Amino acid sequence: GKCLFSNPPICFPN
Repeated sequence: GKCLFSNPPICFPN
């Protein structure tokens, strides 16, 4: 569920 600010934003399955 955690999205990391990146492009494209890396949203982890958590």
